[PDB]
Amino acid sequence: MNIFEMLRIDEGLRLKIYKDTEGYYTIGIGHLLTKSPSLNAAKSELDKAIGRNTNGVITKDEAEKLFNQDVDAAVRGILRNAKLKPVYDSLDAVRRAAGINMVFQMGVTGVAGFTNSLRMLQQKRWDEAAVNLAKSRWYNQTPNRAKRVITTFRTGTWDAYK
Ligand SMILES: [Cl-]
Ligand SMILES: [Cl-]
Repeated sequence: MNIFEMLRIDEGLRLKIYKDTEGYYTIGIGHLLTKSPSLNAAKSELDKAIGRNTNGVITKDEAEKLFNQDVDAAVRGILRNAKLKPVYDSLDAVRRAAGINMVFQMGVTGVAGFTNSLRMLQQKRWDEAAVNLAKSRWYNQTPNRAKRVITTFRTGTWDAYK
């Protein structure tokens, strides 16, 4: 198990544009295209990301390429953030993956204002972090996935993923 399989499990794989849990146009492995409600705007974003006139459908390879880029970007957002980085560097590999997942899902901004959680993780107070992270919209909106992520942080193992 690793970050890629992990997210492949949480996000699934779809080759035609679809709406994510928030109702935003997405494609591939959780690749967000746009927050706007216009299908054509999404199609425009897609073509631009792929480099060709796609008509809203892409290939597996193409999905995989976006994915790669996206993981990469998430790590990099982490490393460039002053609040996150320190936390990240303090963690073990398995938990790092948990942190990436979250950033992938909600953005830097997103995970960066979980200050208290951050503090607790930095301290390696896992059970406590786990309760704090659950007091969130995130958890209430996507409970099965948040649970997986939180037990990851809590246990440092991949048991939630099998
Ligand atoms: Cl892109
Ligand atoms: Cl969920």
